Amino acid sequence: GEAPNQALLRILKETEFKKIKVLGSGTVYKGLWIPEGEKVKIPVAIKELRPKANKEILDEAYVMASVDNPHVCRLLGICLTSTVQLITQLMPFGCLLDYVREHKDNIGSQYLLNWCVQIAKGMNYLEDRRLVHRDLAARNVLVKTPQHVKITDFGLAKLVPIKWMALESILHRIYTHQSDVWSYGVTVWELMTFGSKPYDGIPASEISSILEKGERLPQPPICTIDVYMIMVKCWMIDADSRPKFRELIIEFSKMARDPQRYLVIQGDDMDDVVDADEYL
Ligand SMILES: CC(C)(C)Cn1c(N)nc2ccc(-c3[nH]c(C(C)(C)C)nc3-c3ccc(F)cc3)nc21
Repeated sequence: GEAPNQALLRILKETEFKKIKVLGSGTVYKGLWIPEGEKVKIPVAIKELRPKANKEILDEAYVMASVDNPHVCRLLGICLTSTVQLITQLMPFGCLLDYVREHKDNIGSQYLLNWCVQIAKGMNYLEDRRLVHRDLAARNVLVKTPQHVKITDFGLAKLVPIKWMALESILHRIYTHQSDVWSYGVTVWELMTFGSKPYDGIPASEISSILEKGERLPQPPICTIDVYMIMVKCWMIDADSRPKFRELIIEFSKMARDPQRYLVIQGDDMDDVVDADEYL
């Protein structure tokens, strides 16, 4: 009744790509990928490890290779040199959490609402593929262009960050697609607050209890009650009361159609290069 995962895992020669710049510390690189004998150049992020966490990175690669959706990060390949190197599409504008901090005084309602739509789209795809993220958060969304974000970090993904977790996750390490909706709510509240830290200062030992008291994250200043309503439904203790990712797509799309009705915001060589999203 479960279908066979016929995703392909592509092994790359170290020959086939070049590092260019360090993006962070294993270690991730901006780099270019020339497929073998194809006359295309593909901007990539390359993660070469530096151990028995070799099991952890293969799980990520397994997951990343089995997804294909415009709002989830796909594996381009792996390279089994003396360390494991994973190759994936370069997300030029970094991670949405940093981006919303760096650009807050020029992010408008249309962008925020569209990010909410794209993230719900990605998350709904993971649901389709009977996949649970378990670590949805603003830090784990990357920005290809400002008009185009993708869900990432598939370490935790299955077929810790207490301040992002459904209550049933905090209590009984339970995890659903509805557990992910709760984290979707926190993520939106991150965006809606231009990168504020949830429950700032509250020690995470208390988080489980305050939520039992019925407390939740406050309504961000830019948020109409319509938007905040939606965030609050993602945080029902009754997980079947929370909204479905397909419904969040619909709701935020409705609003994206008239964004200023729903968010009130003061002031509304490189020759053969092909973007990964066009390399099939
Ligand atoms: C993080 C950044 C936004 C500042 C840099 N960055 C940009 N700009 N695009 C990116 C795309 C991917 C990654 C990336 N991050 C990680 C950590 C978080 C495990 C360290 N692993 C990978 C990676 C996963 C699979 C793979 F095949 C190749 C790389 N980083 C990217």
